[PDB]
This record gives sequence, C-alpha cells and structure tokens, in this order.
Amino acid sequence: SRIEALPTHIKAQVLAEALPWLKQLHGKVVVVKYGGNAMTDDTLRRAFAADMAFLRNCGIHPVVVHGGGPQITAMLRRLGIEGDFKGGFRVTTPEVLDVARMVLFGQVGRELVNLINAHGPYAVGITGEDAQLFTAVRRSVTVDGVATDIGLVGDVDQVNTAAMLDLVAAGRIPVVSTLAPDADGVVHNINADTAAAAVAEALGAEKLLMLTDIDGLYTRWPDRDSLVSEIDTGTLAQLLPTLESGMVPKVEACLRAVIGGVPSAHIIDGRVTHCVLVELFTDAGTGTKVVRG
Amino acid sequence: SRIEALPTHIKAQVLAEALPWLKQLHGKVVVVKYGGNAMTDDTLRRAFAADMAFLRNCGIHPVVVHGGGPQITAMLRRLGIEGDFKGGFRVTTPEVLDVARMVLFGQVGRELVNLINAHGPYAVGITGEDAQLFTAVRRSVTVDGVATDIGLVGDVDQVNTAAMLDLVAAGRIPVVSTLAPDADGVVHNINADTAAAAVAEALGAEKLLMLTDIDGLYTRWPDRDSLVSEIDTGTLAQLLPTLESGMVPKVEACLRAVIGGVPSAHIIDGRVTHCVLVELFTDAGTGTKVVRG
Amino acid sequence: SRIEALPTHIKAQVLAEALPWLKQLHGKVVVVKYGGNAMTDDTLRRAFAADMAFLRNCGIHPVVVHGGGPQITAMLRRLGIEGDFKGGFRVTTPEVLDVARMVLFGQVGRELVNLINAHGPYAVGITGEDAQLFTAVRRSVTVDGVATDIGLVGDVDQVNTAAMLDLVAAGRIPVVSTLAPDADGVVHNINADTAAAAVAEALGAEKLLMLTDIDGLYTRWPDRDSLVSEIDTGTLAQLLPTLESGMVPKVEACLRAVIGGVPSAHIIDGRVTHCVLVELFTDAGTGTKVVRG
Amino acid sequence: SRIEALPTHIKAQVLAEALPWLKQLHGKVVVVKYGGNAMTDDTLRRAFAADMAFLRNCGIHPVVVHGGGPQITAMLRRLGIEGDFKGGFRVTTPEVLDVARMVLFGQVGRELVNLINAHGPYAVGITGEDAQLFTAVRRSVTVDGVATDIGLVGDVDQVNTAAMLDLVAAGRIPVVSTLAPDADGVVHNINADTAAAAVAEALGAEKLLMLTDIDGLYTRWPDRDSLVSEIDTGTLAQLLPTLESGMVPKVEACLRAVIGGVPSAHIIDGRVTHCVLVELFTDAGTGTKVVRG
Amino acid sequence: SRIEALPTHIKAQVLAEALPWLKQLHGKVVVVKYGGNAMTDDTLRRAFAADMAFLRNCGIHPVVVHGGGPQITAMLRRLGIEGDFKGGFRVTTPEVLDVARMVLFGQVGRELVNLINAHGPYAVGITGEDAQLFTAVRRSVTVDGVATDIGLVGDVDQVNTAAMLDLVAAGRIPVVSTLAPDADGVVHNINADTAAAAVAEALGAEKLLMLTDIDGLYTRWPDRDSLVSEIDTGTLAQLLPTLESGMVPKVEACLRAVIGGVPSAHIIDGRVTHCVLVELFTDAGTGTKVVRG
Amino acid sequence: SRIEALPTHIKAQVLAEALPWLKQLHGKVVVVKYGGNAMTDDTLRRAFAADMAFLRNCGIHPVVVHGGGPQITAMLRRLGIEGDFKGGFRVTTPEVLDVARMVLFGQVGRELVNLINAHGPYAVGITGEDAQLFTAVRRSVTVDGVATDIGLVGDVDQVNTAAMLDLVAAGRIPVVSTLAPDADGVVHNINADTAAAAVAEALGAEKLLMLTDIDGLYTRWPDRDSLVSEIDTGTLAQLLPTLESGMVPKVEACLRAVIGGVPSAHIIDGRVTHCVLVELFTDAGTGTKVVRG
Ligand SMILES: Clc1nc2ccccc2[nH]1
Ligand SMILES: Clc1nc2ccccc2[nH]1
Ligand SMILES: Clc1nc2ccccc2[nH]1
Repeated sequence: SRIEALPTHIKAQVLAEALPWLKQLHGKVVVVKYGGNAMTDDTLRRAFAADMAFLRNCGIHPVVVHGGGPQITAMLRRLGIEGDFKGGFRVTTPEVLDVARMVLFGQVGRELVNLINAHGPYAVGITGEDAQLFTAVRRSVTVDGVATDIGLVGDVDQVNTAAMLDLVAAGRIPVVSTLAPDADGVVHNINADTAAAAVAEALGAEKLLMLTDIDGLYTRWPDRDSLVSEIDTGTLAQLLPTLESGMVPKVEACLRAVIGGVPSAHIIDGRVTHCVLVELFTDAGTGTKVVRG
Repeated sequence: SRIEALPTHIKAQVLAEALPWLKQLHGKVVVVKYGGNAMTDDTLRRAFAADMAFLRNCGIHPVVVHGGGPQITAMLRRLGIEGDFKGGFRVTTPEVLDVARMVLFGQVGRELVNLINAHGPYAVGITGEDAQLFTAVRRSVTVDGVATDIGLVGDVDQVNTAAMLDLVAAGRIPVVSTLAPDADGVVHNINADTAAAAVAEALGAEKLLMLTDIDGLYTRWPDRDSLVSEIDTGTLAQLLPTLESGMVPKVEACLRAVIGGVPSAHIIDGRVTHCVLVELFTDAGTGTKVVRG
Repeated sequence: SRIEALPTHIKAQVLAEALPWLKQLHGKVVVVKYGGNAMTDDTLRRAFAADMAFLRNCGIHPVVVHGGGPQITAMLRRLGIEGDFKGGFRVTTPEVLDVARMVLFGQVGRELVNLINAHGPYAVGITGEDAQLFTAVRRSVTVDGVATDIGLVGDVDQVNTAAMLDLVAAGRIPVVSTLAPDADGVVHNINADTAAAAVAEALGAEKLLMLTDIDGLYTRWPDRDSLVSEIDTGTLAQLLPTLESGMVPKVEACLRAVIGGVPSAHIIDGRVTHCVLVELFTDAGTGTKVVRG
Repeated sequence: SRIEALPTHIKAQVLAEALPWLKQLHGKVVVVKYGGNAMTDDTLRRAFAADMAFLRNCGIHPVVVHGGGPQITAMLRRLGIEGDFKGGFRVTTPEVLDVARMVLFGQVGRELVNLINAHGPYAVGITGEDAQLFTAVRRSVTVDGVATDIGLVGDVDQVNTAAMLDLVAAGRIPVVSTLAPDADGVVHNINADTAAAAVAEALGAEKLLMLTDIDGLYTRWPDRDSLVSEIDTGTLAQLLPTLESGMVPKVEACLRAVIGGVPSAHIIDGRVTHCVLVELFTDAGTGTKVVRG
Repeated sequence: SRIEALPTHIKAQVLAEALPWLKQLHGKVVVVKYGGNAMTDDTLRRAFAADMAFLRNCGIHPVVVHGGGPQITAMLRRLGIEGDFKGGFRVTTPEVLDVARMVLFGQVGRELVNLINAHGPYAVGITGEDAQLFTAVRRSVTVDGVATDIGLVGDVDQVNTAAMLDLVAAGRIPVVSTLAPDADGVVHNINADTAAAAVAEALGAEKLLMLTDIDGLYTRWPDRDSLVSEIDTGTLAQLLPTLESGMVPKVEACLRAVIGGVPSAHIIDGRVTHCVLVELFTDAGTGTKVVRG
Repeated sequence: SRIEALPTHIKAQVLAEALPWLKQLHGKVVVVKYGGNAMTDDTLRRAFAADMAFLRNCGIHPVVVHGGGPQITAMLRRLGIEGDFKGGFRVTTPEVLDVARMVLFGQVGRELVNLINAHGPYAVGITGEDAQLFTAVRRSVTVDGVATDIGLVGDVDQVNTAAMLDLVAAGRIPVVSTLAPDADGVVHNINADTAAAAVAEALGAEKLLMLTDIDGLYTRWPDRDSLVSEIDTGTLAQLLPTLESGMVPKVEACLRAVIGGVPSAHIIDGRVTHCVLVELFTDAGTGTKVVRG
C-alpha cells in the first residue's frame, strides 16, 4: 500500500537482481503444483494467477498441476455418498471417481483457468483424457502391512511429451487436473503431488515448485533451528521415514523429479503472497531447494 | 450381424457412392450438435463417437457441441438445490451455474471425449473459458410479454475464430461445453443449439448438423404427408411460429447458421445408429436440409 | 441401379465397417499396380480412377504403377517394326524402346491421368527420367539355360525416395510409367510388376496391391478348393515353381515387397468393379494377402 | 577448341560483363520456346540443355515450351493415317491428337528431359493434363474468309499459376508439351508459340525467349539493312501484316506476351550454339528485343 | 548492498507491480537512445547493458541507438585535424566523416556490444551501410538566418523496416551507429537523437526512450515547480522555442516519433542507475512522458 | 574496352565453360581472404566487390575475411603511439588493440561493405564480438627460441557455426574483421590469414581462396620453372620451412584448412583484375591449388 515510501533506487535494484533468474528460466518449462491455502484464500489465489501470467509474459513456460482433496470429500457428503475405508484410505468406486473428476476438472480447474485468464488468453484446462495426453496405471496401497486395492486410483504411466510441449509452445498455460485413462480406457484419479513430479520429469522441466502450507523442510520438527534451505536427494531420501505424514508426498515428489533429472525441486510456503515470484526471482526465498546427489 | 449375406458387389457400390460427399467435405469444418437419445443410449453414443473418428480419418474436421439439460437438473435435485422459476424458466443463480458447468464440462463432455478417444488421440474438451476461445453476452427472456432476467444465461458473443481453427488443424476434435465468460469475466451457460449455430458461422463450417429425436421437419404435424426433406430459410422462417416448442430452438439455429453463410444446416434423426454417416455420405438421409433463400 | 431398395440401416453398417481400415491407412502410402482388363474396359477403368480419388479424399496416398505390354506390341505392328526373339522374349532395340516409351508414357499413362483428373487436380505422370526419380540396371534373361541379352530392359535400381514423397505430400497421385535411365543415362523399359514392388519398398508403403485377371492364388490350379486367401512368404516362395507362367511375376513382386518390409501385398481380381475399394475397406475381398514369415 | 590461346584477362572481362544480367534475372522466371534446328541438331540440342542447367545453377528459373510439328507429321505417315485439309490446315481428328500427344509428350519432350538431366535432377515433363496445370479452349481458323473447325486444336485458356510456380520453386525445370483439356476434359493440341506467350504471361516471366531459324526481325525482307534489334509493340503490331508466314506466329507471341506485361520478349537465332547464353548474358546478341509501347 | 534488510514481502510487491508493463511490452519494439553520462560512467554503462539483457530475457525487443559527439571531437584533436566552423557547427569534410564513422562504429558501438554480450549472444552492431538497412538525405543548417552546407551530415531517409525486424525476431539486439549512405552511396553522419525517432517510427516501436542528463522537462527552467511528468505533443510543440539548446534535439525527437504514431516517447534521467528499468516497470519514474494530442 | 572486336561465338564458349564450376559451387560456402594490393588499388577493389556480387547472384555463398596490417600501423603513427617490439613483433597493448579494432572494423571493413553494397543489399560487417560469433584464444610467439607474450593477439578459438550460416542463408555476405573476445570477454586481434582458415573449416566451406601479391607458389624461388599449380598437403607441409617469410602465413592457412576437410585451398594473384572469377570459373587460373594428401 504505502509502498511508494520506498526510494526508487531500491525498487530498481530489486528488479535488477531478478536478471540472473530471468536468464536461467528464459524459454524453459516450470511445473508448479498448486494446492493448500494458496488455493483457498482469494488474495493468494489472485496472486498465484498473476504470477503465472508474469512467467508467461517473461517467455517462461509454466505448467500448473492442481489437487483438491477436501473439495471432493465435501461434494461426496453433499451427494450423500457413503465412503468405504480400507486403512485410512477411501475406496474409489466408479461413483467416487465420477465425482472426483467432475469436482477437479469442472470446478477446481475452472476457477484457476478464469483467474489466470483475467490477464489474457493463457490458461487451458485438461486431463490425461484430452488428446491422450497421459495415461495412468492402477496403484495398490500397503496398509498395516498388506498391499490392498482401493479402487480407481493410480500413478501417471506415460506422458505425451511431444503433444504437451506443442501446447506450451503455442503460448498456453496448461492447468492440469490429474485424471487419466489406463490402457483399457478406464479413468483413474492420480495424486497431484506425484503427478506433478512425473510431468516435470517428462517435460524436461527446469524447476518443479511444490506449494505447501509450511516454511520449508524441518529435519527435527519442531526444532526451529532444524529448518534447512538446500538439501541433496541422498540426504533427503534417508530423512523421509522420519517426517510428518503431510510432508512425505511432497518429499517423494521432489526426490522422484530430481532423480529423474529435473535440476531442482522446491518446497515453498504457499501462505506467502507471490511465493512463486519470491522463490524464482529473489534470493530471499523461504522454501527448501532439492538438488541431485 | 448377418450382413455378410449381402453380395460384395453392392458393398462396393455403397462405398463408391460416398465419393462426391468425401470430395465436398474434404478439408472442411463440420459442426455437429450432439444431444437427445443419441447421448443417452450406449449403442448410439458409441456409433456417434465412431463417426467423429470416421470424419477425422477422412481429413474432415468435425467440431462437437453438446448440451445436457436433463443431467443438470438431476444433479440439482441430488444436491437439494431448490429452483426459482420465472415463466417456465429456472433462474440461473451463481450456484446453479457452478453445477451446470461442473456437469456439462466435468461429466457430460468427459464421456464423449473418452468414447471418441477410444479410436485415437482426437478429442479435446473445452469451454469458452479456455484460451478465451469465445465469450458470452447475458440474455434476457420474454415471458407472457415482458423481458425478464433469469440469471447467468446468455448467447455466444465473439468467437476466437483463429485459435479455434489452429486447434482443428492440429488434428483435434473439439468437444465443446457451452459456458463462456462475458466481458467482465463472469461465466454464463449458453443454450447448446444456438451455440452450435454461432460456432458453425464463426468457423466457416461447410455443414451444421443438429441431432434431434424426430424424423425431420413436419410442416403440419402430425400429418405424415407433411414431412419435408429440403426447405429454404425464407419458407422456414415464416413456418417457425407454428411448430412444437421442442422444434423451435433447432430451427432458429439452422436459420441463423444458414443466413450467416453456412451452406447447409441439417436436422437429422439422432435415434438412428450412425445417423451422421447416413446424412453425410448417403442420399438416403431421413433428415431435412436447410439452404439459403 | 435399384440399390435404393436396400434399407438405409445396412448402408450405414457398410460405411461404419470401413473405419478400422480408414485408421490403418490414414496418412500412408499405398502402391497399386494397374493392368489387365481393369485397364481395357471403360467401366472398370472409370471405377479404378474413382477409387484413386477416393483414397486421396481420405487422406491416403496412392501411387499408381502401370504396364501396357499388349499396346506396345500393337503399335510395333502398326509401325511395321519386325521383332527379334531370343527364347520367347522380344529383343528391345533402341527403336523398340522409343516405341515402348512413347506408348506407355504418351498414351497409356495419359488416359489414366485424365480419368483420375476428372475428379480433381490429382494425377501427375512420370517416368524415372523425370527429376531423376529412379534409375534402372540392365537385366539379362536366362533362356533354356543360358543368360542372354535382350536389349534395353532392366530392373529398378535406385529410387529417389525423398523426392517421390514430396510429390505425394503435395497431394499428387503419381502415375508411373516404368522407364528409367541407367547410370550412363540410357533409358530402359522395366517390367511393371517388379517396378511396383521396388517402389512400394522404397516408399515404405503400407500395402502393395496387384490388379490381375484371376480370383486369387490357387495352389493346385485348377482345383477350386485350392484357392487361398492369406499366405506367408515362406510358404509362397516355395510354391512359386509350380504356378502358371502368368502368375509368377505377380508372386515375385509380392515376395520381394513383403520381404522388403512392406506389411502386406495383395493379389486382387481386377475384373471386379471397385476391386480396390473392396480389398481395402471390406472383409469380403476376393484376393489373397501375403504377409512376412 | 584452341580457345586457350585467348588471354585470360579477356576471359575475365567476358565473365564480369555478365553481372548486370545475372542481377536482373536472379530469382526470376524465364520462359523459353524451343523449336527449329536448335531441336534437330545434336550439338545445338546439347548446348541448349546445358544453358538451361546454367540458368538453374545461377538461381534463375527457366521454363521450356517445345513444339514438334514435323515429327507429328512423320509419325502420321508412318502409321498410314491419311490427313484431311481445310485450307492449308490438317484437321485434328481424335486419332491425330492421340498421335500428336504421344509424339510430343512421349518422344520429343523425353529427349529434352534426358539431355537436361545429364547435368542434374532438374527436368520434369508435363502437359496441361498433369495436376490440371492448364486448360485449353477450342480454336477455329479463318480460311480464305470463313471461320472453320479443324478439330481438337486450341489456345491456352487458364493456367494454374500457383501450382506452376511451386514446381519451379522446388528447383525443377518444367518441360512443357502443349496439350491440355478443355472444360469438358477433352484434350486439345495447342500451338507451341502461342502457348509460350500465355505461360510467360501467367507466370509473371521476366523474359520470353523464342528460338527460331533466322537472325532476327527483318522489316523489309530481304533487305539486309532492314534488320532491327529493338522494336516496340506499337510499331511491331502494325508491321505484322507484311512479314513471311513463318514469322507471324512468333511475332504474335511476343506481342501478346509483352502487352500482357512481360517486360521483354526476344526473337533469337536458334542456329547459334548457346544462343540463350549470348542473348541473356552478353550485349552481342543477334536477336531482336520487343518492349511495350 | 544492505538491501537484504528489506522484508521479502515488499521485494515481492515490487516485482508483482511490474506485471502490467510486462504485458504491455511483451513482443514489442522499444527503441532506446543511449548517450550522456549513462555512456561515460562504468557503473551506469554496465547497468544499461544489463537492462537491455533484462528486456530481451522478457521477450521484449530493444533497439539501441547511440551517439558519441565528444569522442569524435577528441579523436579529431588527437589526429591534429583542424576544424572549419560555419555558425557553431563543424563542417563534416570527407576526412571528418571517416573519423566519425571509425569512432562511432569501431570504438563506441563496440564497447556497448561487449557489455551487453557479457550476458549472452545478443548484441549486434550496425550502420545504415550494412545490408542497406537505412539511407540518409543530406541536411542543410540555417545559421543566423541562411541555410548553409556543413558537409556530409544528414537525416535518416528510408529505413529497411522488413530487414530490421527480421534481425530483432532472430533475438538480436541491434546497436546502431548512425551513419548511412545517401542515394549515390556516399556516407553521411546522422544526429543520433533524430535517428532514434526515425527508427522508432519505422519499426512501429511501442516506446521511444531518450536517455539524457536531466530529471525531465522543465517548462520554466529553472523553477523547480515547473517540472512536468506527462505532456501532449500539441502543448510540447509550442513550448519548444523556449527551452535550453541542449533540450531541443531531444524534444524534436519525441515530437516527431509520437506524431509518427509511436504511442509514447520518454525523456528520462540517464544519471540514474537502471533508469530503463525504473521507467518501464515502475510508476516512480523521474522522466516525462510525451503522448499524442 | 575494344572487347567487342571478339567474335560472339567465343564469348559464348567462355560463358559455357563456367558451367561445371557453377554446378560444383551452387549452394556452397566459399571463404575469401582479401588483402594486399587487391585492397589498395581502386580498380582491383571494385572488381573484387563485383565478383562477390557475382557469386551471390549465382546462388553461391561467399564469406570475406580481411586484414589491414599497414593501415593499423599508419594510424598508430598518426596518433603518436610509440610501439614496443619483442623480436620483430609489435606488442599489442590495450591501446594498440582499440586502434586495431577501430581501423579494421570502422574503416577497412566499411569500405568493402560499401563497395559490395553498390550492387545490392548484400554486405554486412562483423567481428567475433557480434552475437558472440566466434571467440579467440591468446597466442604466444616464439622469438629467437623462447615463447613470449606480445599482448592481446590470438587465434580463433570456437566459431558459432550455426549462427554464421543463418546469416549467409539469409542472402548476406559477411565481411569479417578478425577481432574476437576470449573466454573472459577481453578482445584480441587475430591474424587474418589464420582466421580465414579457421572460418573456412568451421563453415564447411567448399573452397578457401587466399588473395596474395604473387603468381603462386614457387618451390625454389626465384627459379621461374619452379612454380607449381597443384600441390598436396603432405608435399606442401614439408616445403614450408624453405619459403619466404611473406608466404608462410598463407601456406599454413591452406594446410590447416585442407587438413581440416576443406576440399581445396587456393593461393591466387590478387594483382589480377577479377582474379576470383578467373580462379573459380576458368581453367586458366594463375594460382596454385592445395588438396589433401
Ligand atoms: Cl488439449 C488443448 N486444449 C486446448 C484449448 C485451446 C487451444 C489449444 C488446446 N489444446
Ligand atoms: Cl515430377 C512432377 N511432375 C509434376 C507436375 C505438377 C506438380 C508437381 C510435379 N512433379
Ligand atoms: Cl551479425 C548480423 N548483422 C546483420 C545486419 C543485417 C542483417 C543481419 C545481420 N546479422
């Protein structure tokens, strides 16, 4: 607000210090997993949508992957669809998937498309179903020590890398809803964190960003001194069995992406307005960067 | 089934008689409004999806526009969302639109995309929201003689003709869900019959096809002798005030399309398996063809 | 004629059953050797020309190779050019070749070009001389057990695969007259059956079709029960020394093409109107299909 | 032969003086009517073919149009085909045209294609039949004062200007045999001099060259002092009714071409070895240049 | 330096507020006249070069025009070349131009090319001589009331708009030294301020920036309250006869550019580090903006 | 002058005998090192510039590399810049390089650009600094037996082969001034003879031409009978330690180029008007050709 009280010779140096990162990312793919409160608060949402327009007006190629777990389960309760739970996991019947698909693609992805498109004709929504852009393989879960079927849920199988980069080269910002047909054409819901890692690897992304609701990776949570800002995958992979259940899907995504050759994956604070801008164009990022090693 | 009892020298002549229509339509846009029982029965649905693959494997460029009125209203009742009705028209509150959008784009369009894509990576789903492909203008209705607001409902305003034909030239079959933002970015639901006419006109379509649940246009329904097979728009426009309420949106679409320069619009029997193939590649079509005059 | 007595729901299924073959052949090269009565009767000729237009208006890329042996020898007798015969083979003097070239390229190929072009600007005539599209190597013949020279006759040597596919990608239907210069620039006449096999192999054709004047391959001619509809090259190659002299050039072509990687070569009945359409788009073909093995 | 006795500092100036004409013609179409003794003598023929390769290896785009009247009539006599003559004009029956076509396209054009192609894959032969490259309109003749039908003979009607320049831009040297279908698809023989003028006008040629068997235009033949080297069309058009019957078709071609906007047409001595090179790259040409006025 | 003491949530808002100007300028030409102390101090120079890399890594297309008057005159004195002066203007003999050209193109432009190229292969130096990119017309000067010749000095005549935008579309940053041949090929030195206006108009630039050594346009210099930040050309054109001699060439450039259709020209403080960044991406610019009116 | 006294049938044969070399060089890169009296005399200069236009109007791609040693040293004396000399080599201080660069790029290259451009928009001047087209590596010299530093002088390091051929494919004639930055961005002066060899090798040139002030390579200078016209690199490499100091840089260039795969390098007499034309298009060249062996 009263940000015009800041001298203009510091506004300059802030912009000038973005240049090495503008160079690094010019012409490159950046996959961004969008979820958490950055998806539930209107100020953060509009900032996120603005940053995706920012990237695109810098000649950078963002790709957005979104989840929406809580919204699926609220729609299920509204429809009075009673759940079945093996372990702590709801079974995804054909009925639950139809709901998941409708909610993610026809509600959650729509709002991000319209927000982004307020800045131009950039956003385009899609699932693996569209133009056979990617496929799924059914995933089983292990629960208290036995692999068990929990329905139409899976992992990304193959990605139409060629068709996906045409879409980006045409200046579009794909907004991906993670549903995809298996080899027999039956559609599965895919965890959005792991989908983002698979997409970032298939597209040769320069960075994977994971918006989450924390400052960054704590090693010995909740010691404040335990927070790290850069970590290699070797050290990170062995720290995995210690962290909170909320953190593991995000860490596995970064591990799988960086092992797959994406140069860096980042876990950043989605509660921070314009967190994408601070992580990419500033050395004052709060997140933690994962590199190979 | 026992169709191999038919001599092979008649199978030949049937295929050979498709040639003048293969020539006429080669390289051209054909917009198809898909609704009715051709959308509710599984055999007709799979035939429709196969015919869209047929067109695309002939070098013809189909564009599918779909409705889904009954499915919206069934979802509203499941969600316990009570309706408001001026005249015979449900008012489209913000809540009703979110449902309409979710149902059309995230359920109805998905099934057509997967059906078509069983034959290849052809189908791609979209609304006017995606890449700002088209806009809407709010429409008012006249009811017992006064123009009245019934909420977020409208007509197609502008169409991104250039971007839409790139999508087609890339070999994609757009499957359009008729929702679109107005100039202030608020999304409206558009009647699918009128949307199909506006799309066919914007894209320079060679033909508009309207799948409906009748043999074709009867002039003096229900006289059987009153059924016509070709009609010019002058004669058709003045016959409009006489026909059943179900027929008027389909006739207005054909009028607006053919007046807009689309060479012919067709009202064809969606209860007939492969009705698209019979109308386009055979002289034995049941429908009625509308031409300028 | 009275083919409108056939119900329209069977006309539909006939067209729908073409779809798997439209998919297989979409975008692919199909080389067709045209000769026999399909070249001497006006109804079959006009049907053949229509089918080549059919293919081209499906986004399929046909390439026509033609012979014309009997027409050469009728022109030689009209010119009073007395023949020399080693074995049963006329020696091709410089004079005979000038006649062969003039007849094949300036009479026989012209009529097919005009027939096809009645449907559009598709056909283009050529020999190996044009744009150095292919070369010939002089061939010797063995006669009662000694290899002997019979003049300017040969086999296809090299093919300008790149230039030939540009011509096709521009939407043209090449009509090839099989004459071609050797390495010293002297033009040779090439047997059209073997030329078609060499072209199909060089162009990566999906199918080679050989129009002939028989139902298909009989193994123990004339046992009617001896007719086969599919045969692998291993079995076919050893059956070669048994068949009628008229059949061997067509079988050697299929062997050389399918061994060369063309997925299937077909021997089909050129006396059947629209035989090309029945073989490619129907499961009721009379011919015999050759596959690798 | 003993041309190495010429000092090398004059060989240099000869080449350097070609430069203004290399600039003028770089990237431009040059239509060359080839006939006369330049077509009957082997040394002149091989020189002509070399000059067409020269042009093409300078980035100039030649287009060759050829006649062959005497060869048609020799083939007719060999076939014992008796002629019918209204005025001094043989009637072109269907039979005569088949012969004319076979001779021009399948004998005369072939030899020029092979000669040129001795220098590279440049030449390609064609008629108006191929790819519908141009059409004909039947022409009547006036004889001792009455317009009379003399069969399948005509004038160039329309030219596929777009398709013809693609062929040239691909680096090909078209060798045109002047036969072309009318609007009903029946093929006509076209006078090669007038065909060359129509082609030069349709293609936007920079120059039309007419090889003939004379030094150039004499005004008062046979006064030697009457020979001219440049003439405008106004003066030339009124001199037309005076000249020898052999000269009029060549003068009418130049008139029609230059009036049609071709900047200059040239009548040059086809009995001179490399006459094309001397006319285009030297100021010592023997011919006569026609310009607008 | 101690700029990390600034909270990171203000670094964010500074970057976010660049977005409307990133959108406006994305894909557009921006011509920048570079001179003054921004060209003599090493910190400002390296900042200017960095900002040109910034623009180019945003998908913006900068074009640099430079002067260098003082460096020419220092080289003349080193060479002992005595000047001739009509009015207050040195006469540009052939000798002076050779020096001016050598200094501007071979010294001054080289240093900017190397500075910019420290960030990538972006800069390319040129004059109107290269690829005939622009021409000059000799200019006369009026001195104490009479138009007088002062040698090889002129104004930009024609600009090769097509070739100049190819160079930019290839990702290059032209660095222009303002020398150019007239119609007879004799090279003239052009005032860099007026050259920048002519280039900006020819290229359809979105903005012209004029780096100068002042805060901006004062109307009643030296009243501090007289400084303006936006002015239309009508008001500016009539204020021209009042201002200091140093300001008029910069004002005439802006007038001629904005009248010529460039949407805005800006006079900005070249003594400010990263003045280009502050003017284009911040609302805190010191300069004065000129718009049509 | 009186060159029209030469019969026109010999002017023809001179042009016709250029054809095999037009074919060989069509579409190919030819690098020409321009120096010596061909650079100091106005008639030879204008002839050289005309020949570069000749090549370009034949579809040949020339690349000009120039020196200018004597002009640098005359400018140094005018500026009163006293030299330092280790061995017989002037040390290149930062000051000397600024002069060398200004003279070569801003004087010597400019005149060749304008001369060439008198024939069209062909010439474009550049150094390794522009678009990072090539880099330098500092070179040391051995003097009376010890390697010694003589300042900012070096050899070509890497060449941006891709960017250089784009420039040529756009129809431009690069005129190269041999200055180039090392890896730390500090600019070095490169011997023009060795730069030409490195450029010819990087660009895949068909020929390297070296203009010099002698008839050609003498083996036992000054025996007149000792002059050779073709020599292989094996024989040439061992003859190197015998020849005059002026000849060695030119021989080393040819050795390094031909060993590097350039098919032939030529040492030709730059005192001969149109020496480029005589060497490339005539068998009467005075020079000596170097081939691999
Ligand atoms: Cl997938 C897909 N959806 C699109 C919408 C607009 C343009 C291109 C698209 N590709
Ligand atoms: Cl080869 C050949 N002949 C042609 C005729 C028309 C267009 C292209 C062609 N290529
Ligand atoms: Cl490097 C360089 N300089 C140029 C001038 C004109 C066109 C292209 C160019 N590339």
